[PDB]
Amino acid sequence: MIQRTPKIQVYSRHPAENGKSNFLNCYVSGFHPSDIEVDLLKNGERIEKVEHSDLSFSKDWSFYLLYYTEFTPTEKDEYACRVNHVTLSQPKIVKWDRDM
Amino acid sequence: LSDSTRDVTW
Amino acid sequence: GSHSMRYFYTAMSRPGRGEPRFIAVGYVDDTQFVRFDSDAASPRMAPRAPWIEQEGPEYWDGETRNMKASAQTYRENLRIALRYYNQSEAGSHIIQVMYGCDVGPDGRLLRGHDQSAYDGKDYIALNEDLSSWTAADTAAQITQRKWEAARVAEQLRAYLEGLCVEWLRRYLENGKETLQRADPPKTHVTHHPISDHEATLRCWALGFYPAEITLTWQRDGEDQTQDTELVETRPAGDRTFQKWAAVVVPSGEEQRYTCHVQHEGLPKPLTLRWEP
Repeated sequence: MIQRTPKIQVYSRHPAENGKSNFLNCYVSGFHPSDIEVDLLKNGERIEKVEHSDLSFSKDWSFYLLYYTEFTPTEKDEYACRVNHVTLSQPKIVKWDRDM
Repeated sequence: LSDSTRDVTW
Repeated sequence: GSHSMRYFYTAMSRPGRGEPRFIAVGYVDDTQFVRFDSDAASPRMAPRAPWIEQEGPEYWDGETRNMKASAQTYRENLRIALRYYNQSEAGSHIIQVMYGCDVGPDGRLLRGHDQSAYDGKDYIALNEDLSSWTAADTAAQITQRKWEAARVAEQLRAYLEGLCVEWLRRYLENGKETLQRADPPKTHVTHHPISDHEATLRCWALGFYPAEITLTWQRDGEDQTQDTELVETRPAGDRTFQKWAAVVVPSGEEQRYTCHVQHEGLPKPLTLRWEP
């Protein structure tokens, strides 16, 4: 069968301001089949209690999911999203860039 | 409201 | 303006790991309002929007019973599909379904939908006439034959023209404060040098609803479609959406670039530039 690899975006709900609470988002989309593993990382460490949306899909039948967690960004802390899918040999890691 | 009018199979 | 109600079913087989998972979600426009997951501890149709909570026990029980029945149906459909494609019982497969209705400002049916996919590819679709079918291959033609004999399209049409529209109008009225409110984008342009002679201009749109938006870069008034990096519109998590469009420009030519933003929440299209 045909498989599609996930697009990944890491970003915040609101513009990032050090010390101000916010939401870290990892939006994965355009993938098929639906089984996927997503972790939100803080300095290489997996954040517990990360919630996610209900599985839905686009008009081209590809799935999308939003994983999110509340967080307070700082200058020192580094955040990332780690995604595994059948289309990926190894877990893909995308670092949070505050300007994208 | 979902469609109940479903037991229709392929 | 116009509005849509849409239901999305996903049925995922997983041999050796129990019966196929059935997940259903319901949307009005870009707002999810119900969900069902057969893997939940207590599978029920559950609210996901505040305006659906006022519906009574009869509603939720009825919807839950529909979702369980549907789960059974598509669990059967996965096996049937195994037979139609000469596949083994050892593999994992997916059926997806989307159906629903579009209504215009007057609340009258604009059009109906009932389309399905198998393993990510088109399988069968109800045509716009709501009376005939389009089958994507010879397997789906069997289903087509079966459904033509059973006049399934007439039942679907009866739903899409009747209950679908009426309940959509009901939802539109109960959730009017949000469903009938467009939030315009907050827009701005950022500038990041990448070298001594090139810089990235990035046009941001934030916090808009619904998701439909157009962001375009123009150079000297000419569309830069093939040179513009456009990210997929993404959910912020608070019902609103985000998007940006970027272009790489020669240093000293930034002011020859204008970003154009179109959104339902805007009285007129917006034009903006980098403001150093």
